[PDB]
Amino acid sequence: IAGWHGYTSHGAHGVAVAADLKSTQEAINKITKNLNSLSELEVKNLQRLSGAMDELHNEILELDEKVDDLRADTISSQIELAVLLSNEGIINSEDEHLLALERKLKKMLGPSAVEIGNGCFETKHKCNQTCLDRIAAGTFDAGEFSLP
Amino acid sequence: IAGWHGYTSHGAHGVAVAADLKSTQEAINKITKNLNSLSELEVKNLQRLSGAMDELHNEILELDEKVDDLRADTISSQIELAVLLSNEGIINSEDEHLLALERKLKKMLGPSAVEIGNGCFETKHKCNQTCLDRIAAGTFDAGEFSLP
Amino acid sequence: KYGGLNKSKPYYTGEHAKAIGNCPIWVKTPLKLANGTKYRPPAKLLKER
Amino acid sequence: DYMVQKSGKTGTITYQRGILLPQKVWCASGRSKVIKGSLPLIGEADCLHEKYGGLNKSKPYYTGEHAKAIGNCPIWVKTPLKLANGTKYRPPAKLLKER
Amino acid sequence: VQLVQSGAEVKKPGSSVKVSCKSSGGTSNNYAISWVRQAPGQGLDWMGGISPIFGSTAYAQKFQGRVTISADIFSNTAYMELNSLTSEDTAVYFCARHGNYYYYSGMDVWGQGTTVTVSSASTKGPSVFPLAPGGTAALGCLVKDYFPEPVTVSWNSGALTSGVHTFPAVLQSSGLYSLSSVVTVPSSSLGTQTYICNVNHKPSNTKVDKRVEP
Amino acid sequence: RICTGITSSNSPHVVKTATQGEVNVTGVIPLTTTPTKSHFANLKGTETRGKLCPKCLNCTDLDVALGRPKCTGKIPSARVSILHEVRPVTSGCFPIMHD
Amino acid sequence: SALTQPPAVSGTPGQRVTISCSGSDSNIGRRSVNWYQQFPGTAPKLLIYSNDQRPSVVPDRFSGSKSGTSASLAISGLQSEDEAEYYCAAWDDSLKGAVFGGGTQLTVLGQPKAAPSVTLFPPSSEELQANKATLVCLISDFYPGAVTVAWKADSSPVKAGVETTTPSKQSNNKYAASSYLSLTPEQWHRSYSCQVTHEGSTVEKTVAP
Ligand SMILES: *[C@@H]1O[C@H](CO)[C@@H](O[C@@H]2O[C@H](CO)[C@@H](O)[C@H](O)[C@H]2NC(C)=O)[C@H](O)[C@H]1NC(C)=O
Ligand SMILES: *[C@@H]1O[C@H](CO)[C@@H](O[C@@H]2O[C@H](CO)[C@@H](O)[C@H](O)[C@H]2NC(C)=O)[C@H](O)[C@H]1NC(C)=O
Ligand SMILES: *[C@@H]1O[C@H](CO)[C@@H](O)[C@H](O)[C@H]1NC(C)=O
Repeated sequence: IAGWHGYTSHGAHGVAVAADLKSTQEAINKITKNLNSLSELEVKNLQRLSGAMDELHNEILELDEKVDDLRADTISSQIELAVLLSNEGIINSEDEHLLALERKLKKMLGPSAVEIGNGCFETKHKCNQTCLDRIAAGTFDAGEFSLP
Repeated sequence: IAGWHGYTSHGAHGVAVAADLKSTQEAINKITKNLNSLSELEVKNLQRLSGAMDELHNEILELDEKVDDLRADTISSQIELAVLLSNEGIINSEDEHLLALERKLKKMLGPSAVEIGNGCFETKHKCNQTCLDRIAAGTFDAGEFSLP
Repeated sequence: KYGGLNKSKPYYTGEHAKAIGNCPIWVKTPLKLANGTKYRPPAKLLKER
Repeated sequence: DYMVQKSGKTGTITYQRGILLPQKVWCASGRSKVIKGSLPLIGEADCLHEKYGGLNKSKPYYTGEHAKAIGNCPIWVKTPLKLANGTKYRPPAKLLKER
Repeated sequence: VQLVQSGAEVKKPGSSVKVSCKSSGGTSNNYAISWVRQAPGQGLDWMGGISPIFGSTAYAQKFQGRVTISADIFSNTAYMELNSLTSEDTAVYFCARHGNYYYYSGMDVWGQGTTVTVSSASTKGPSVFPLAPGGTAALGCLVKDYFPEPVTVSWNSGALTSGVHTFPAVLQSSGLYSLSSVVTVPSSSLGTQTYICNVNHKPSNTKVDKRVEP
Repeated sequence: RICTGITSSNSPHVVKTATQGEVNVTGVIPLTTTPTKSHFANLKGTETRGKLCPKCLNCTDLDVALGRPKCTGKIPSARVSILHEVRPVTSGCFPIMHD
Repeated sequence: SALTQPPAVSGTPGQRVTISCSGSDSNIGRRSVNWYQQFPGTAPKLLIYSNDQRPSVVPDRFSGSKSGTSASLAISGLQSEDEAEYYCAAWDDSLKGAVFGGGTQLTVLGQPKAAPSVTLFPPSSEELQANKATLVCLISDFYPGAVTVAWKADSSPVKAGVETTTPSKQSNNKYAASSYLSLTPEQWHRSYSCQVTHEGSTVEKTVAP
């Protein structure tokens, strides 16, 4: 059972299911671009001072530890926000895609059908796999069944 | 050829063009507020320690350099996000303006015209410069050509 | 603190410490990237089996 | 040699023959902002930058070598940042198609 | 994008093997990757595939239960593990990326190809022997008594590749095959350019560099 | 046929956003430059200390600091100073073994 | 297997040739067909996808079609470089997996007779020190790709230690082979000769210890 974005069909043939490849893929690509971007953040690492010796320079080493501790915290917060912003963009792209799927289910199958306002429609004609597959393929013509 | 936001007219007079001053300006002002805001960020600069002497305090100076290096990186990331957020707000304001231009092309020229859903319309009447200029000026009345 | 390690994921949680090389970056909480669609515990736009 | 005496405190010196005893001493207060640079100073500038020398803030940010600096300075950034100044794309529609 | 499959493998019947793919110059995580094998003189055969962001792994019935396909999304790498090995499994393995998230689209990119040879014996790194050489001349590296296939020939740390004709290998009655190479270059290119012949052999981890004088 | 839309330069310029990634826009404003090197200068709006006592001619800072004869005189106050000698030298008076 | 194609097709330069692929309702019937091209010893490339779509790198002389549970690839204006193996493919909804045809070999008629270039190398000194001797006879640029080699041991032919490869075709559409003579350093006579006969005519080379 593939697909992520797709269509349904009720009717007398029972229920039937088919997937919109492009809508599925673009949702995917959005997530993969974010993953790549988050995987390629460049942050400098922290090492010891080369000049500061143990026993001799304990006071400096305490400050060094302090600089590191505050830096880790800052970078953590900075990275956390990046993830929160990524999730924001991914979730928002969902609504763009869904709305675009409704406008496609409104361009096809003509005015002979009536919209439930549910993402779902009530059609005059029967559907089933083949007819639903053409809706998924974007090749469905209403005029098959002599309709507007 | 001025304008940024504006209107078109096809028809028998060939094509014709006119600009919406307020919509152009508000788009502009949005960009200029962002530029000003980004130009007025206040960030403290970095100088040498006054007390730390070369040769005597090399270990401290190495740590000083380290504090500066990490700080530059943090501020760079912080400034970069500010620009990314600005660009977000500017681009989003575009859609608000366009949608508002469609609702204005729907308030004028009445129900006698039919919307392509393209930002473009098909009107019963002729247009040309003068008629298009009144659409741009917001003084266009459908009833000029006895229309609804 | 961890000795030699391999960057299996971009970030890690645990004990922050000095490190060198191609390392995961320390983070306070187990961050998660969205990989999906919204919720919708599920609708009866058919209701069968 | 020198010794620093802070907050009204007395210092001490022990010595034998050939001593150069202190006479006039330095009295200093406040703090100056210091960076590395070279003489002579030529004219004036908004900003003094350790690597670039005197520079004028032509744009709010700069790319290049970060360094210590003082004054009214552009801020260092990792990449050449860009502000939007326009409308979206739309390589262009044929809502007329002519010339 | 370029996808580099892993080195050549030599396995005892019943053990298993693992074959990893790696794509260089961009991720392939938003696409499906399949594994396809080709037995000697035989056709392409689907083993199964994976689509790591989608979260799918699929298998050919004829391999169900015996093959494991996997991916590490963080390293942009895919893997194939095949268990219970048999001489029947001796063939070239192919990984390829599809045009989309699923296995329907035509796989447009592929690996250079993994070859895995099954058998029950220790292998052998071959000696490198070289041949000596107008207009043009000819010169050869003679790679003797190795097991098994394959070997790669490299000339001049792969910078030379003009007129390089790596001949097929002849399986001796002993078990080990011979291999040689013929490269042609101009005649006067004799006393100014030294040629270097390197013949890798992953199964035995062999890697000798041979130079050859006129 | 009256359309509303937005006119463009019909050229792409990539910008980045926080949640929508890269987007093509009709114009951009670069916010950065890469500076170039030049001489140091007086900082505008300030008195900048170079030499400790610039009116002390033919004297170095160390000369002044040790109170070399003919190298005395007022040291101007300064909120900003340039460090131009990592290893200050003398240029007169009784020979010192500095290091 | 699942989809079936003819094992062989042939044509002359510039002719149009077609290659068929028969399937069933469970594959070709309900899913899209893809086609691949493969040269010997290299990996396959995509030639056609979604029934009738070429990659940008593929010449327009290549076209595909699909009817019923069958599919067909057509190659207009045949060239010599089109000689290769071809595979069709589709998803199968019953097996729940990808399937392939058995492959079709396309042969491009029209190639020129070519006499064999021969090179014969004697045993290297290094190898003698390792108490072995190998005579290496390298045969190249011949056509048709049928050669027979004789090893002349002084003037008698040797009954043993001769191993010769099958003919592989070159990049220039001619063929190459190689033959190896293995001898003890003691056996390494005053003359050894590799004899390559190609279409009646015999090419010869010789080395002396
Ligand atoms: C930065 O700007 C200042 C002015 O704000 C420049 O100072 C000028 O320098 C030149 C030659 O020295 C002359 O025009 C004047 O003597 C200065 N003008 C003022 C108002 O002081 C300075 O040269 C600029 N720096 C750079 C590197 O271009
Ligand atoms: C990304 O999300 C997908 C779901 O779309 C995950 O795939 C699922 O994996 C779990 C258990 O393995 C099950 O719910 C399903 O078998 C999978 N779903 C589908 C549609 O196949 C996938 O694992 C996620 N990625 C990661 C790295 O966790
Ligand atoms: C932006 O423009 C480039 C060409 O300059 C194009 O390849 C790209 O697809 C455009 N972006 C989008 C989102 O269409």
